[PDB]
Amino acid sequence: TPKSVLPTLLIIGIIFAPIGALIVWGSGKVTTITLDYTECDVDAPTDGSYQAMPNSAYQYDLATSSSVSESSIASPTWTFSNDSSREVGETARCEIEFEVPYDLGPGLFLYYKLTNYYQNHRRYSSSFDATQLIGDSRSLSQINGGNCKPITSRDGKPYYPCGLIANSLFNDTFPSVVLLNPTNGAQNQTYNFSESGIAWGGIKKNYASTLTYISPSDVLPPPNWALKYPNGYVDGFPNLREDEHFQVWMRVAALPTFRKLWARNDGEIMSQGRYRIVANMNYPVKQFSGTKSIVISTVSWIGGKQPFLGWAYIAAAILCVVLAVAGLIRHLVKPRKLGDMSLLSWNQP
Amino acid sequence: PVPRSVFINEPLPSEYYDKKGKILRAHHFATNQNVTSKYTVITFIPKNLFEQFRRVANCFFLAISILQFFPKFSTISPGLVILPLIIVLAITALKDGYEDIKRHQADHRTNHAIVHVLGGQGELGWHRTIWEDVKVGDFVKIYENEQFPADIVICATSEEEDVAYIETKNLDGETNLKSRNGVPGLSHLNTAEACAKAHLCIDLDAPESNMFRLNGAVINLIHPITLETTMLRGCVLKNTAWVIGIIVYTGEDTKIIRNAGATPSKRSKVEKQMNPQVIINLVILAAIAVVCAIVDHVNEVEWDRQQAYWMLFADTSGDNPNINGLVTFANAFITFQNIVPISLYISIEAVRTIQAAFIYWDRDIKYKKDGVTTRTTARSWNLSDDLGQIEYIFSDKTGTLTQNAMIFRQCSVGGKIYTHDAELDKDLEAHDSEQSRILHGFFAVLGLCHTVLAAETEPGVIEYKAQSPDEAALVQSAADVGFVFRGRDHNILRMSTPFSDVSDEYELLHVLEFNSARKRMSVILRKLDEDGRIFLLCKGADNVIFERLTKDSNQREMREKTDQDLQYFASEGLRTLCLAYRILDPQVYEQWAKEYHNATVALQDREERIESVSSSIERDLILLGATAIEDKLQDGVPDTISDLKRAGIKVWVATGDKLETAVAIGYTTNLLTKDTNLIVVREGRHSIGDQLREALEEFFGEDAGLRTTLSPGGFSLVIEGHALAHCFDDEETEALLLALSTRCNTVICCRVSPLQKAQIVHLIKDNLGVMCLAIGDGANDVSMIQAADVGVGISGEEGLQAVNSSDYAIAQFRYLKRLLLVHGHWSYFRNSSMILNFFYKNIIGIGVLFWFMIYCGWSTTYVFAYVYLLFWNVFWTLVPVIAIGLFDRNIDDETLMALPELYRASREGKYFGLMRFAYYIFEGVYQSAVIYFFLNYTYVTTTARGDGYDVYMYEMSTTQAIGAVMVANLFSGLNIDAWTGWVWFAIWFGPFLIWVFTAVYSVIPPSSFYTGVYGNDVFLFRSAAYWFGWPFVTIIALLPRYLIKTFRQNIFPNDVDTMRLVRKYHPEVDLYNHPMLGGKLA
Ligand SMILES: *[C@@H]1O[C@H](CO)[C@@H](O[C@@H]2O[C@H](CO)[C@@H](O[C@@H]3O[C@H](CO[C@H]4O[C@H](CO)[C@@H](O[C@H]5O[C@H](CO)[C@@H](O)[C@H](O)[C@@H]5O)[C@H](O)[C@@H]4O)[C@@H](O)[C@H](O[C@H]4O[C@H](CO)[C@@H](O)[C@H](O)[C@@H]4O)[C@@H]3O)[C@H](O)[C@H]2NC(C)=O)[C@H](O)[C@H]1NC(C)=O
Ligand SMILES: *[C@@H]1O[C@H](CO)[C@@H](O[C@@H]2O[C@H](CO)[C@@H](O)[C@H](O)[C@H]2NC(C)=O)[C@H](O)[C@H]1NC(C)=O
Ligand SMILES: *[C@@H]1O[C@H](CO)[C@@H](O[C@@H]2O[C@H](CO)[C@@H](O)[C@H](O)[C@H]2NC(C)=O)[C@H](O)[C@H]1NC(C)=O
Ligand SMILES: *[C@@H]1O[C@H](CO)[C@@H](O)[C@H](O)[C@H]1NC(C)=O
Ligand SMILES: [Mg+2]
Repeated sequence: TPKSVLPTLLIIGIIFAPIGALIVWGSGKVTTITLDYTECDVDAPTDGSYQAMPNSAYQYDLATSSSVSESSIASPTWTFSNDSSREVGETARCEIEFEVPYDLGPGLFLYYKLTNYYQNHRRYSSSFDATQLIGDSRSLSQINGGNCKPITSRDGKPYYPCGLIANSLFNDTFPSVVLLNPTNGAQNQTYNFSESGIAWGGIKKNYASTLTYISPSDVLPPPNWALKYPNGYVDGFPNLREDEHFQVWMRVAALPTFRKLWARNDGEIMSQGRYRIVANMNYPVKQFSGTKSIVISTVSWIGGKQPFLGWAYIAAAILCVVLAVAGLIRHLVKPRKLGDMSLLSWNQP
Repeated sequence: PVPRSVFINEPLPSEYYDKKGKILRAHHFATNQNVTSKYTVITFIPKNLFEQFRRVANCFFLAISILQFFPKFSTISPGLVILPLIIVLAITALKDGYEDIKRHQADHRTNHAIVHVLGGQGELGWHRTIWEDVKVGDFVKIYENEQFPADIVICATSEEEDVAYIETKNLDGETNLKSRNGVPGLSHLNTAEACAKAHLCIDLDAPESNMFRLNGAVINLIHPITLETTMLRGCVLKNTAWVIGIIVYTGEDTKIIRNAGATPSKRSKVEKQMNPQVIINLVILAAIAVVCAIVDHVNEVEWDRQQAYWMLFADTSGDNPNINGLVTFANAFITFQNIVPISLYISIEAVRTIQAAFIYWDRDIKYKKDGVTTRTTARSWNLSDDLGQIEYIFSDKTGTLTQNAMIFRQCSVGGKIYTHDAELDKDLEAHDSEQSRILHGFFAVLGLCHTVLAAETEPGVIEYKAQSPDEAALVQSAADVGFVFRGRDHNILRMSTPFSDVSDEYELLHVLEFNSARKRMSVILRKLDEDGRIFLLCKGADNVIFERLTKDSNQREMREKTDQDLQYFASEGLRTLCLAYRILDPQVYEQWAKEYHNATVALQDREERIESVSSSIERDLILLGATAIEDKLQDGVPDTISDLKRAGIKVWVATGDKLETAVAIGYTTNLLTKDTNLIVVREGRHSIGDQLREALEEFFGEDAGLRTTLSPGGFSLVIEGHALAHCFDDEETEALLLALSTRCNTVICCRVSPLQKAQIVHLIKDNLGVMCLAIGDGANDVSMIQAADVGVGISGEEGLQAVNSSDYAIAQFRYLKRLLLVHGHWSYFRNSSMILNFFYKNIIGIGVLFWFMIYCGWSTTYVFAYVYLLFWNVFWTLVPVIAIGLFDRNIDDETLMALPELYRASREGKYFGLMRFAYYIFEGVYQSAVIYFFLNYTYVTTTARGDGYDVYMYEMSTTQAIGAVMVANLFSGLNIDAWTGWVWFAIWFGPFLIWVFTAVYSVIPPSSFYTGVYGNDVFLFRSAAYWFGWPFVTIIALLPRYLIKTFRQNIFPNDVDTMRLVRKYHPEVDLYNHPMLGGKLA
């Protein structure tokens, strides 16, 4: 019946349009800066100077209210340093200098983005032992028979973090974001990122701090945790509960291209100027055509700067309006009567 | 196993020869009680498991669970994964056990018939054994009015000689008699004389097939044991007191069950159409599995050549990319397990059972009369949906279209018609005239020539209790019109002509009583008058009486007048029955009497002997008149037949009356209305096939399309018995008959035979392939109901075999009309919608998983948590499907009963085919794509929340799962047009359940039940993406369905949709008397 289909579509459109507008506005009130540092090993200058990054390396997603245009932002520069005189894990530093066009509001978050990384693969998603991580006394035979099928044990010494997820922990850190030109003196000011609160305070429960049924010498570190622990666990079992990066990593991403939080700031406002972030390149991704990235983004009510749902709502509202108007026009042109007893099989001639 | 040796010494034949194991004798389980049940209590588990796992789908589920058992394919504890399969198996086992318990209780009530097998050695005692007689090594002196447990070679009898009578009713209809045993005789005394003596060696001919021939032998210390010596089975007359003889051959399951009792099983057309859809779903699952295996192997080879992080440590024998491809195949089978129907079969069976229960409890098809209240029982707990697809109905007139209680209407005596029969016979009976003498003879032959038993406990009333309705009607009418049958208490019977209580003498009742092409029922009687003359009385069918007459004197004019009177009677819709008169001289009478007496016991044939004796004694019959009894059509039969005609349902009638008297019973049953040409084929000096072809050419040969097969407002067809026999004899005649029967809507076949009726139903069902229905009460009806798609029985007065051997047991024909129309239409609609929506929801789940599998390297990883995937066919979405199966209606039953023309959609099968299946599959694919892609691109972001926490797989997975559940449930609701409470509960209890499960399951601490999703109560309910994505995906998924449904209702409506709109918007319309509706009677 037209009386039940035209008003319904009209109401649906009238409801969809404001929701889509609100979502689009909320997404617009978000800033996002993306910096690619994967190819910093071969292209960056290895002397001490700087070179402007390639155009297809950095992406700026400014807010709608910002008057600064995208093409008005100076191209970021980078440098590469590989000196084998520092601690393990900080030997290949990639320093990226980027410019923030407008003051980013409070609640600024830092993410690292990985591309072509299939955490969702079947061999990877289920490759973890929940009961070993929770710290319950699980026997060696159960570890061999657990979900940690590819990386279980060797020479009778089971791994504490087993499976493929724990073995591939992201060991790339960014322990500085410094403002190179502030206003109140202090020629360089560090924008303090806090590595606490990265993960929700409910993931730490399903990881135990110290295991009690095995001495801290019969457990071997995972194969890829060899540079961090060269001579096994000598300081005791790693405190997987107390570190947030492991908890964040051990949450299977939905898509190959995923972003995981790495340090956050809540009560500080990022000023306007050129910064310099140091990336300790230790995690190779070039082998499987992967690209790492550094994402600095602000937060709105919806979340990140993804205005897809809002524009989908707007498109649905437009389609509903078009269909409702067409139906109303058809009703006003040829108003077919209700209960028409002329199209019946025994009524039609 | 032709020979068997019996009776060495004493009963309980412990030893004959050899030891055991080869002859199957002496309680070697060669016989046992008839087993109509399925299995034993001990062996219930194996047979039940085999029957359940022969459904392909169940074996697939068991294979999936067993694969899950191994650590290579394991995800969670085996209990959770095995729970749905265990529940399905338990429900199916309980259902089949309930059906088997019903059958076993029926069999137990049938069995346990008291049997008096005596002789055991205190020395004598016990006896009165159970129906399961002791092997073939004992004897029984079975008393009067007791059923035979098995065949027997009865030696002696309580009454004079060893003569016995058994009245084979479950194997025939005629009376029965014996011809003594022979040499054993007096030497074979009963009552422990058989135990004290020890002789005879029983010999057998063929245990396999012995019907009308059970020859044998015995040798004591050679005798011709014959059928007339051997009682067969299940026959009890016992005109004597008791008969004693040894049990041989069958114990319980060798003779009569061999003769008959082959009951097939039936399945609905909807199930046979559903099987290809299950095959298609399995093929889709296999194709998905193989494509995933190939792509995953390619990607794993690529990712292991260049060491990735998810392909590390693949250099083993159970982790290399090739065995990884095989494991991907297996895990693709284990991941999309919802595509193969798991709970579809149990749900469909439950819905069909509840539909049968609705058919039972209906108060419009319940018959109340004389205290008893027959209910329309659904003997088959399936086939409830084939009633709505009936395209042909075959019926037998007597007992189904008639009340089987006929009342005398017109009686012809010589030359004057008469129209509780009182008429002018009182005013004409005035003595001293030839007409008066003929009237006296007519009434005498009507009141004596029978087998009726009269009750004199009420003087003046004298109620009569006959066996066949015709005899009761004739005798009561004769009593009411004068001559009253006083009774037959002794060998001498008495008559109550309105002058005195004169009495005749009973000598030789020719009790032939119809059947075996011998429909005469004569009886020799002698009046006690001082002359004491011997005269013969006879009544029977018109043909036999007319052919048995004389051809001299004025008898020729008498015969021609009687024939004209018979034709006039038949024209009015009456059943003809003539009467005769014969005078016997004493000498020939006594000679024939002694011949008959010595031919009664012959030990050889005696059937053709008795028939020839009967044919010889009848030589000078004199016609007396022609009775005419009208069969009362049941109340509502004409309206029922008219309504069935206004549904496209062809209504055949295989009546047992003459052609003229059964032309729609004078056009009164609405089978043959006005303005409809009728085709008559009678084989009068012409070829049946040639006549049929000529009639087809004359009436439809002008059609050009009809000539290809050969290489007035309606049409009918009449073919009585011989056209049918010759058509089924040949092939081209059968094809022409099938064509001419297809191009008509009322075929009336008169004077048919059981085999002919069964062959009619077989011809239509096989050659045409359309759904068929058969209804009747007699044994011929049980045959035609066994050989039919759907069988219906009527609890008439002719017996109860038809009700037992039928799918449905109605009590009236109007009940058939109501049942067919409303119940079949609703059942077909409900079952079609239910199956389609079940496939739709399964496809929704599988499609969301597949669209995720696009973005995972085709590694066959479930995006959802396994809890949501494991509870899809149960908990989440089964209640809407059950509600559609049970409570769904397309239009109120009043409209269906008022306008039968709406039956086109169900009759033509417009509700369930393959195009609808394809449409529902495509709709599921589209909606799953919308849900998955929209929510995925919504969650392609940094946080999707105000707290900055990352978006991981399970947040988006749970949002998509909730959206899919909402979409499936609201789709099922949108496909419901009978919203009354229960559907509301189902549609808003499914998604309510999943919402509660997500709210509570995500607060369980990791201390127990790891649950893998701890935090979704904070990551989804607090996120604007979830709250603005699930309604968006629901609306967008349901919008095309809503628009298509509205446009199909408005732009291109159906008859049912138009009538629904008319009823809803115009309640003040008289459907029965409206010019553009049933008032037009169209
Ligand atoms: C940040 O993280 C990254 C990755 O998350 C770290 O990079 C990894 O660091 C590991 C530790 O040093 C490396 O593992 C070692 O690799 C060497 C040599 O590599 C090759 O060795 C073999 C060829 O000779 C062969 O090894 C197998 O590799 C696969 C499993 O590892 C198998 O499927 C395959 O079939 C081979 O059989 C490969 O070709 C390797 O490419 C090995 O010799 C080392 O073995 C030693 O240690 C293991 C520990 O369990 C022990 O059993 C052995 O007996 C032996 O003593 C070891 O495997 C890894 O290669 C490397 N990966 C990448 C991509 O760089 C990075 O170091 C880290 N950085 C920081 C600062 O934290
Ligand atoms: C920093 O320098 C060190 C040593 O110069 C590099 O380590 C070598 O990297 C090459 C890469 O092909 C390997 O083949 C060698 O086995 C590594 N070790 C040695 C001792 O040569 C390291 O890769 C450099 N960091 C980069 C390029 O990011
Ligand atoms: C990051 O933290 C440092 C130290 O906690 C802050 O540096 C201080 O800045 C104030 C304001 O200019 C000075 O008065 C202090 O003397 C500084 N202390 C030190 C130790 O340098 C810095 O301002 C913080 N950055 C931001 C963006 O808030
Ligand atoms: C920051 O400035 C101080 C002194 O101005 C200098 O010693 C230090 O190296 C600087 N750090 C940088 C440039 O990262
Ligand atoms: Mg009948």
